[PDB]
Amino acid sequence: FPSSVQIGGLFIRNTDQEYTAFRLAIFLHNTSPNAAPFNLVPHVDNIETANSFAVTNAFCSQYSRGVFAIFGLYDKRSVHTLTSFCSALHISLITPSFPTEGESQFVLQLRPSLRGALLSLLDHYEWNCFVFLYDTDRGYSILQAIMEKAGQNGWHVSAICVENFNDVSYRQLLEELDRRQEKKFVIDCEIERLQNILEQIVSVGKHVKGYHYIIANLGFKDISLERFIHGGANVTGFQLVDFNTPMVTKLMDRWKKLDQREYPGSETPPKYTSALTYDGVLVMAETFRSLRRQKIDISRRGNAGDCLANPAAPWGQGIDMERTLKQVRIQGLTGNVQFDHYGRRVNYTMDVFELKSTGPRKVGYWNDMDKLVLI
Amino acid sequence: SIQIGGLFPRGADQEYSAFRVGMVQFSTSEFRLTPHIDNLEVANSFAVTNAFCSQFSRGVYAIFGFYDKKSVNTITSFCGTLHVSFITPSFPTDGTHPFVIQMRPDLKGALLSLIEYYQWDKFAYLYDSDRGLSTLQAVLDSAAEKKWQVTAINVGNSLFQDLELKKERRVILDCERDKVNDIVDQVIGYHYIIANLGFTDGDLLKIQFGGANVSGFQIVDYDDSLVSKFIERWSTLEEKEYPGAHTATIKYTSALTYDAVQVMTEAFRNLRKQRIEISRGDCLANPAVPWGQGVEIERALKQVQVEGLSGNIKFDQNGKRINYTINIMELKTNGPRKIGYWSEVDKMVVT
Ligand SMILES: *[C@@H]1O[C@H](CO)[C@@H](O)[C@H](O)[C@H]1NC(C)=O
Ligand SMILES: *[C@@H]1O[C@H](CO)[C@@H](O)[C@H](O)[C@H]1NC(C)=O
Repeated sequence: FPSSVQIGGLFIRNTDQEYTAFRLAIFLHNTSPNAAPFNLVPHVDNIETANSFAVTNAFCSQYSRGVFAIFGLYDKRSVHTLTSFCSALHISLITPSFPTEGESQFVLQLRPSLRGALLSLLDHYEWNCFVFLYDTDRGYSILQAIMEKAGQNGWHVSAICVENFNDVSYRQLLEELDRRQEKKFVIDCEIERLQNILEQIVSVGKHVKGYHYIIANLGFKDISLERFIHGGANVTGFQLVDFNTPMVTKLMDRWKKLDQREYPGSETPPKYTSALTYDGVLVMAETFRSLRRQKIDISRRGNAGDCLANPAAPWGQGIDMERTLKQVRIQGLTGNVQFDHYGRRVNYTMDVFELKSTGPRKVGYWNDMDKLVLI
Repeated sequence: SIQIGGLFPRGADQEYSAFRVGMVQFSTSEFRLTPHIDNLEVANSFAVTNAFCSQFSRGVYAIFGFYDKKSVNTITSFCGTLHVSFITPSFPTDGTHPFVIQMRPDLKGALLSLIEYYQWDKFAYLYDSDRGLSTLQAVLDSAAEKKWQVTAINVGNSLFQDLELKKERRVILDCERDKVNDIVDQVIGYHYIIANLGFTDGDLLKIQFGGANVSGFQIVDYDDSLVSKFIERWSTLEEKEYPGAHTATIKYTSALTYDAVQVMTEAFRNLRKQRIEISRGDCLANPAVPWGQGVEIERALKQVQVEGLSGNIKFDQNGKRINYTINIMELKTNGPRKIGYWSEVDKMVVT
């Protein structure tokens, strides 16, 4: 089998730390002594503002260099082009980006859904009347789950899409929800928008005893929550990456010693997306390893490597690449990593964290099969 | 003579018949307008990208076509980056996107205005994950503002018994048309608002509803001269020769296709009358180099103002219809009748 294995890396705007985590996972693999060995050789494009034109260029450039798989990120503007070219051409996508519920061939989604976790929490707290503040940046899957469970179980929901809100609109909205005696909230937003809302909640003085916030994010620990600690509003969230396992700790010993100029973003600990990104590299490694144990000499000679070729010429061995990827089962910074036939994370787990005066404390954890098991 | 692209869905036979008839109607010999057709699954971004790229390669000056929610970014990004104008009857994007000429009127404001007209505060909203959730967001945002009690069930990938216990008397249907029939059945007194622009476009009347009230919207007004004149030709075309023709009606998307042809054609007559010449392709070139006369074509398209099957046709600077009328319709025992209109400045109007 060959000494190198060729992959794509496709990163978007504001992904320094993720790219750091990708470069490290590939460096340590390429220099590991651990006991059919190979070097991972990346071909990288960072496309700034992510849009279908830029994502097709990057893809086609990487498809023409002979990559067998592409580690890639997307947003709502590029997800469908990138998944659609991958599934057309039989190149697999390994991605930390937001999951979709429908409908994935050739796409391997490291990021687990927050849907199940989020709905079991609303049950436990017995939430009837609440506001759902959201944006469409990671799709509509959460919003549908919520408005269906409102209909199914007879709740009341104030569901507002906060995309394109300026800062008064938040205060104006929080004022109007003040007058309706609205105290309980689920917020489900992209991180930059979350931080802003949290500032706005504070300005209004709604960060105190009485008020409740469930934050649909996978890195509760990375949210700066000082004024809510003091104010005394009850705030709950999730945390995928469990720092006290020895696998994460081992990584953190390295991460702490990294040179900040080589590896920007290593000055703070890894966000859930950075941790997924390293896990992605470990999944690509395990998969090539298992293909060699299966005795399949995958290559992309002398296939044309033009992505707009008519007739479309899918990669014949792409099928085995895909099938093996979806059977992977290994441990990573995000805990046990495996997937189902449709490529989505399964048998995964994440901690539940509650904000108290001591700071954020683990009150339990949620696993997709066992559901919520409290402490 | 001007070559253009056409991107049709493979099941879109009536609309291609309306396109062919428009080409004949709107020609004069002063330039040949000459279509290049591709048929394809418009849900597939890879296929749509290929088709766009074949077209750019040959030298289309504009492209007529379609998209759905999975391919809308392919189109708007490629057209936006390369400065190729796209004219379409597909669902209009929320935001602004240069080089996109949206033939289809926005339905939301008229929908919202109609709910306020009937004074509904409780209502059930049945919606479709396959078509996109753009309108459901608008109504949920308005319900939060106006303290409406909106019970919102997905029926697009029984719901019968949940309707009863929750007990919602009004219903808004924002689904594919085939499903509309099935859902009335489960329930068989009630009130229905059909959330689309062709209330009379397929099955209706004796759907049936059991004598319920039905409201809906129509952009094509068969009392107009142009429309009844058009239908006199359409209704007598040979169906073997023009599939989906030889009928008393036309689907709204087919009417917008025929209107498209007029707008493209008028935009190019404007450039000749103003003496602006246009001449003379790689999708993946780097850096991207948009063709230089594209801006002039876009500007001419948005400056078009004509009448056609969908009423007054005019665009703002972001390619969205303005100054349109949507007729408000009810199903009377006699037949679908026009109880009024939502106009683009005056909102809902009786008589
Ligand atoms: C889930 O993972 C656990 C280890 O965390 C393991 O014991 C169990 O077999 C897994 N369940 C599956 C694959 O169904
Ligand atoms: C709006 O439409 C009417 C005809 O329907 C026309 O009289 C009016 O002038 C139009 N507005 C314009 C051209 O700004």
